[PDB]
Amino acid sequence: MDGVHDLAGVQGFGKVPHTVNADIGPTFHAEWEHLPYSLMFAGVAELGAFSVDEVRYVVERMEPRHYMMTPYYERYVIGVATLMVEKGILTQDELESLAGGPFPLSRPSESEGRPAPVETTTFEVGQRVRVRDEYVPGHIRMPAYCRGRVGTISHRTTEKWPFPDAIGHGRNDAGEEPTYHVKFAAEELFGSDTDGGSVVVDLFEGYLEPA
Amino acid sequence: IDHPAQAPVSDRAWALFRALDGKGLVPDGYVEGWKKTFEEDFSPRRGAELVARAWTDPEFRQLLLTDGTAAVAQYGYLGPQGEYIVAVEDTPTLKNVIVCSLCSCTAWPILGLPPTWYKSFEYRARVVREPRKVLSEMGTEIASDIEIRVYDTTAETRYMVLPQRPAGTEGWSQEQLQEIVTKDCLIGVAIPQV
Ligand SMILES: [Fe+3]
Ligand SMILES: [Zn+2]
Repeated sequence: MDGVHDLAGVQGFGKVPHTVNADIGPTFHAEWEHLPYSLMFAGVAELGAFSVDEVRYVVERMEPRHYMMTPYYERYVIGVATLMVEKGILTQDELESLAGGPFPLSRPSESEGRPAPVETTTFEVGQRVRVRDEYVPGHIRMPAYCRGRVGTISHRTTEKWPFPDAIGHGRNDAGEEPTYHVKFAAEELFGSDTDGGSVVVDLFEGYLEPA
Repeated sequence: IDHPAQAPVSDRAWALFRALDGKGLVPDGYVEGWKKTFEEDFSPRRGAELVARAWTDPEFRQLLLTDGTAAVAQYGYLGPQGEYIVAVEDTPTLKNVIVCSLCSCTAWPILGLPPTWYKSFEYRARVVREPRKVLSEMGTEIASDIEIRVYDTTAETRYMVLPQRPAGTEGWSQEQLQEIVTKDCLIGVAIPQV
């Protein structure tokens, strides 16, 4: 999904709020901040209600201005709450009564997702591949800066995982695929408007094609 | 003629919890237990130990670079969001930096939970395109002739940078060497200093 969350390459942002090795203080700076990761694991691991991929996608489904104005831990409170409601575990009403106020949720999914490709290519380290120039309205773990671009595989995982585009929508056809570390020259991705050297992206097999 | 509202976040957060726990859905002590883990077990001190061992043990360094999961498994430091580990090595001509441009993906069990600056839109947008400028602003100057490689954590691999051992650490024990390996050295934005 070509949403506002796909930020890499966006211009206009100012300084990163950090000097190296500055004291970061505690893990949690506010008393509710541990709740979104805890309750996400309760849903994944205790209730078996949704997968981690579904949590990434529901945060991508927040309305774009609401995503942009919400701090990180709060996006996961809204995210996990939306999946409880969508999964029929909670209702928005009871959340608002307990919150004593409006609890807006993420927007409904506009896509049913896509199955894992039935037939794919195993690639080898050192091979040149292209990231498929494809547009996917549901969840996908391909940042738009590398769509259609050319790079070299530097690693193939020894492990395999369900395809994000299917499991991030709770589909039963997610299969499993290895992913590949694909190295891109910085100028392949941002022409002369970059000061870096190379970018490595970890891409599922189904996103790639030879050449 | 043709002419969002939210309760305070703390009230929404506690409401979500109270709604689940009421319904018998949250185990006793479950949330508190996770808070402890996130606070106490997921630690950049673990990543620093893996770096001081690689710096003093060439064979362990090669294992960390060829099968990072096996090398972390020797210490038992694998865990949620740190199940498939790949270590990336800095050399005299190459500086590696990690980001999750799409959200925040971090090797939790060995680097600790991501700091707020790593999760910022500023870091997520800018470090993939102008990593030399971003690191310079944060206080790390990388000479023009050193390649910078950014690893964008987009799938299940969780990364840790293996920085260069500084000059001047000759005869240093592993305990002394662990001390100069900070959280920021492991993300790739700081260079370890003597
Ligand atoms: Fe992430
Ligand atoms: Zn009007």
